[PDB]
Amino acid sequence: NECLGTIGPVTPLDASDFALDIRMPGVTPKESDTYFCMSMRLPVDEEAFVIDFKPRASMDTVHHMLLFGCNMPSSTGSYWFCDEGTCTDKANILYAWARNAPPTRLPKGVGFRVGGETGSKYFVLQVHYGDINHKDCSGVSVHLTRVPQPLIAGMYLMMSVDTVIPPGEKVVNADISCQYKMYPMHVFAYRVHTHHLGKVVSGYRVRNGQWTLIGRQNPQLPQAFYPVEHPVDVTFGDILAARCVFTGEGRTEATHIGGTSSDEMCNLYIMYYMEAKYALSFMTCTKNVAPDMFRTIPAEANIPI
Ligand SMILES: [Cu+2]
Ligand SMILES: [Cu+2]
Ligand SMILES: [Cu+2]
Repeated sequence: NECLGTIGPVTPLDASDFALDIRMPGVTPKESDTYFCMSMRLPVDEEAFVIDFKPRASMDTVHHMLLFGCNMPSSTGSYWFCDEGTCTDKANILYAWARNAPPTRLPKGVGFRVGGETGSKYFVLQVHYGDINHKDCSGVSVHLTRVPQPLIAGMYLMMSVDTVIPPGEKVVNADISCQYKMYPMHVFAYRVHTHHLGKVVSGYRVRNGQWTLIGRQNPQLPQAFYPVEHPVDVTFGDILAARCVFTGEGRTEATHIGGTSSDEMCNLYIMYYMEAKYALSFMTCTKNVAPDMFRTIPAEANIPI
């Protein structure tokens, strides 16, 4: 989308709502596959709710975009190569826009809580320029409101930390599992993330030994937030389990979890909503509490998609 210029990034939408445009400050990538980041402090200190996102992407060059909420962006600059990092503190993903997989809207009545005393103070935008003098102001327009939402969006991130993929190894599974101990959450979307060695990624809710699919996807396909086939509640006592299937074929050395292309990642982002009075905005699982449970994981978790 065009650079904003004189009107600025804040557009009043009504007395209690406004649109905040988070855009690259006229950048001009010089290499293929460049990742740029920029941040914006929220204009209001009090709590607000993010209830909608509208992509403003230059269809030709922009491969994908991600928007995070955090309190300490990696750089205080105008923009930077994200290899410097997205946030120093924990970055809370709010939205993903991938070129060949249009995003799905948030369910009405659902909003992410930001600002205030405990919410994110900054938005951090990451734009991935794939195919490239002209300045690009691609980004996202966020719809914010002061009106408390009845349902609060949050994120349950399942991620491996210890995976080691031996060179040439045929199959390597990275399993993650935690017991859920909060009020109930309803999963409505999910996103998988792996680098080049990932074949398939699947997440499940396990209740009384029974496995319910949350999402299963080939991480090589656009890493968008895809809608869940059917809303899945997860309640106190349930166990969340995820498995990423990797291969070492093609590598001459071992691959471990890390930030570079030569490293791997096994991440499953589970986006959910919770009743406002019970809601917590984020949870993470980097452990594998029920290792043997995977002896009963659906076969689909190992068959590519
Ligand atoms: Cu991309
Ligand atoms: Cu339900
Ligand atoms: Cu990664």
